Amino acid sequence: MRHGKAGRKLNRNSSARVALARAQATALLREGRIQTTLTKAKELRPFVEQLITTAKGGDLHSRRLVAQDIHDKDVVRKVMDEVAPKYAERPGGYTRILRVGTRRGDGVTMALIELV
Amino acid sequence: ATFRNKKQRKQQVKLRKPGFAVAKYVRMSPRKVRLVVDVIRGKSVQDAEDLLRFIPRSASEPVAKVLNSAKANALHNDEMLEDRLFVKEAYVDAGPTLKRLIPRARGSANIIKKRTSHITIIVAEKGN
Amino acid sequence: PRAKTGIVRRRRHKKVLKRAKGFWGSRSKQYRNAFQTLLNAATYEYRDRRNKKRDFRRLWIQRINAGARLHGMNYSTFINGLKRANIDLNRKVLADIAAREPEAFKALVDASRNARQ
Amino acid sequence: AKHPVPKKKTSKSKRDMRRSHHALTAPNLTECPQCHGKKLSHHICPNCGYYDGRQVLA
RNA sequence: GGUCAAGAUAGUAAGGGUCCACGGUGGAUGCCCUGGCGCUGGAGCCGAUGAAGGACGCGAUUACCUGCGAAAAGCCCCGACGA
RNA sequence: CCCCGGGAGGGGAGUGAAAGAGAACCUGAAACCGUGGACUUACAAGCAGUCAUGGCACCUUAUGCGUGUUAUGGCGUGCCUA
RNA sequence: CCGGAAGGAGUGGUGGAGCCGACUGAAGUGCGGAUGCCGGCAUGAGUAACGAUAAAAGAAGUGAGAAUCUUCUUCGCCGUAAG
RNA sequence: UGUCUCAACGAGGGACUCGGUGAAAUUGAAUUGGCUGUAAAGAUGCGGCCUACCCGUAGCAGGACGAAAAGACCCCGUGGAG
Ligand SMILES: [Mg+2]
Ligand SMILES: [Mg+2]
Ligand SMILES: [Mg+2]
Ligand SMILES: [Mg+2]
Ligand SMILES: [Mg+2]
Ligand SMILES: [Mg+2]
Ligand SMILES: [Mg+2]
Ligand SMILES: [Mg+2]
Ligand SMILES: [Mg+2]
Ligand SMILES: [Mg+2]
Ligand SMILES: [Mg+2]
Ligand SMILES: [Mg+2]
Ligand SMILES: [Mg+2]
Ligand SMILES: [Mg+2]
Ligand SMILES: [Mg+2]
Ligand SMILES: [Mg+2]
Ligand SMILES: [Mg+2]
Ligand SMILES: [Mg+2]
Ligand SMILES: [Mg+2]
Ligand SMILES: [Mg+2]
Ligand SMILES: [Mg+2]
Ligand SMILES: [Mg+2]
Ligand SMILES: [Mg+2]
Ligand SMILES: [Mg+2]
Ligand SMILES: [Mg+2]
Ligand SMILES: [Mg+2]
Ligand SMILES: [Mg+2]
Ligand SMILES: [Mg+2]
Ligand SMILES: [Mg+2]
Ligand SMILES: [Mg+2]
Ligand SMILES: [Mg+2]
Ligand SMILES: [Mg+2]
Ligand SMILES: [Mg+2]
Ligand SMILES: [Mg+2]
Ligand SMILES: [Mg+2]
Ligand SMILES: [Mg+2]
Ligand SMILES: [Mg+2]
Ligand SMILES: [Mg+2]
Ligand SMILES: [Mg+2]
Ligand SMILES: [Mg+2]
Ligand SMILES: [Mg+2]
Ligand SMILES: [Mg+2]
Ligand SMILES: [Mg+2]
Ligand SMILES: [Mg+2]
Ligand SMILES: [Mg+2]
Ligand SMILES: [Mg+2]
Ligand SMILES: [Mg+2]
Ligand SMILES: [Mg+2]
Ligand SMILES: [Mg+2]
Ligand SMILES: [Mg+2]
Ligand SMILES: [Mg+2]
Ligand SMILES: [Mg+2]
Ligand SMILES: [Mg+2]
Repeated sequence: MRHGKAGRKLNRNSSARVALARAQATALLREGRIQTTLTKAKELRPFVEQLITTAKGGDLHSRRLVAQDIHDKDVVRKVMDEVAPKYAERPGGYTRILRVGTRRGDGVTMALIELV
Repeated sequence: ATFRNKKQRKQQVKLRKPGFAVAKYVRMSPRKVRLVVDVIRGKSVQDAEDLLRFIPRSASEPVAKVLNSAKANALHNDEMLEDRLFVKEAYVDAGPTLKRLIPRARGSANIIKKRTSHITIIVAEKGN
Repeated sequence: PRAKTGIVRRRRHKKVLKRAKGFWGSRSKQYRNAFQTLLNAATYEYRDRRNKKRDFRRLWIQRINAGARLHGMNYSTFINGLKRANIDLNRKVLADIAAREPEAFKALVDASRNARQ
Repeated sequence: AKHPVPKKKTSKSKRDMRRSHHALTAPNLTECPQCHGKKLSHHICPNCGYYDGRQVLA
């Protein structure tokens, strides 16, 4: 049974679940938009949304919080001093997804997730 | 156009295949290819090319390619009206079979059957 | 000289397969099961050729005493009284058809009722 | 051998009997409003890349 | 014609069945001989002058077969044949 | 030579008596897989046939004549060995 | 369609080069069985499996076509080893 | 001390759904119900009576005297071997 849910196991253990959502947040932040499986995108959406909301605070604490997950110093810098400040007057919804059909090899359906 | 005996009817009536094209020896099993082909069937040839663009089977590919030679042959060799074609008939039949023996537990072997397919499809000026 | 089976087996086999016609499943397309079905079919054939005559006897009887009871008689009674009347010797087939021509069967009933009072 | 095993070979009829349920569903394809090609719904028109505006290359 | 009532019956095929038609698979059957089998008869030993059977090579180009053997798909003499 | 295809494969054109021989190259049976069509099947108990009758369909050893299919009734315990 | 049976003929379709009928003679001469033999094709079924639970992600490139090939940056795994 | 009263919650790998590749043992043919009775004496398949619209998917193992090895026990053979 499962009448309350944090998201997905994907098909991975606690350690990986994390390492993935971290890496994919890092790439969407470095890259503005990326396409991946529709699932992994839906799973990415709130992690990265909350991450930008953390960095939106400006003080050293929020930067060190972001450093906890985005372990590449330049992406954290960009999110801190570039992207979050831009999202200043935006109350969430930093992120959007749109779906782009189906893949050849596994016949899986990819989609794009991009900064708003 | 009556004739008198076989050999002359053979030497002056060469007997053609309008709208027809075959993809012999495609390396897929006829069962799956038949699923795709069954969705194509009595259908406008546009929708044929559409449905095939958006249907997720590995067999949509060759079935699409053959769907084109029909069109091509209807419009080049046979002088038909492309704005009027449809899939009057389409079917898959069995080719030869690549039998590959494969190993198994505790010494025995086993024969895997890579089936092949003859995908034929045949277009026509759907009047009424 | 060698004398392999050649043409012969296929021809007997096709003879059975053509006897098969609308036999369900393998019964009509695999030889052995067609042959075996035709064994039991032999049984049924000969015996039914007998039986059909019991069958039509039964049906004429049904109709004849149906008509006999239309007038207040019955097969036992009507058949006997007709038998008592200078032996009519109409077949049971024929008495039925006169149960398709009621005005006559009626008079046969009155006649059987006579030779019986 | 193989604990459970099947008893009689299944009929040509009953085998196609079960299969009355494997027919594929054709996509509900629709006409893209800008590229004048066909596209899956709630996805991005592959032909022109458009999705009200235009997101993907080519 | 209209409503209500009571009664009777039709068509639909997801799929299946028998028959037909047209193909696909497969390679039986018919025809055929490039290969065998037996009987009859013929002929019957090779080798230290190197046998039997092989290895490695020989070609413009050569993997396999044939032929040959550093004089290597071959060299010399005689007879035959005559493009 | 031309067409669709990366190809494979095919459709034309041409050779040929023939391509109803095209190099997966004489014939090309059967099992086995399919497409189309006739007649049919979703209250039904079944060695699958057999007899009987009605319905529908077709007419090249073939209009009383059937042939194919079918509904309902009756009947009906595969083959062989032992 | 024909004969009492094994069976035989007519006609139409294929096929592309050999073959009926009669009389006699000789047989490797007649298949459903043999857990028979060789070969082909079915059912189980689009099922079980895809071979260590050391994860993988995004960008870029090439190409007819990429989850799987190349490149970049990260991640995870062995390290008396999985050098 | 979850062996147990007596099992719960959670994890991962399968099982499930989609796309790719795709076996096996077995298979007289099958249009393959229940009770009771009868039958070579344990009946889907005979008799009577009941019940039951067509077709699947996930699952359980009572039947199909389920599958596998022409019983290793037992007897038999004027069988064999140590
Ligand atoms: Mg998985
Ligand atoms: Mg970029
Ligand atoms: Mg907050
Ligand atoms: Mg000519
Ligand atoms: Mg081994
Ligand atoms: Mg009698
Ligand atoms: Mg009513
Ligand atoms: Mg259908
Ligand atoms: Mg000879
Ligand atoms: Mg030597
Ligand atoms: Mg040399
Ligand atoms: Mg040599
Ligand atoms: Mg020398
Ligand atoms: Mg000379
Ligand atoms: Mg000469
Ligand atoms: Mg070309
Ligand atoms: Mg070509
Ligand atoms: Mg041809
Ligand atoms: Mg030919
Ligand atoms: Mg072949
Ligand atoms: Mg070819
Ligand atoms: Mg070829
Ligand atoms: Mg020839
Ligand atoms: Mg041939
Ligand atoms: Mg149809
Ligand atoms: Mg049909
Ligand atoms: Mg009914
Ligand atoms: Mg009946
Ligand atoms: Mg004949
Ligand atoms: Mg010739
Ligand atoms: Mg013999
Ligand atoms: Mg046999
Ligand atoms: Mg016998
Ligand atoms: Mg075999
Ligand atoms: Mg395993
Ligand atoms: Mg490119
Ligand atoms: Mg990659
Ligand atoms: Mg991998
Ligand atoms: Mg690699
Ligand atoms: Mg680079
Ligand atoms: Mg080492
Ligand atoms: Mg649990
Ligand atoms: Mg679990
Ligand atoms: Mg039933
Ligand atoms: Mg009793
Ligand atoms: Mg009982
Ligand atoms: Mg019965
Ligand atoms: Mg019973
Ligand atoms: Mg009911
Ligand atoms: Mg189980
Ligand atoms: Mg057993
Ligand atoms: Mg024994
Ligand atoms: Mg002894």
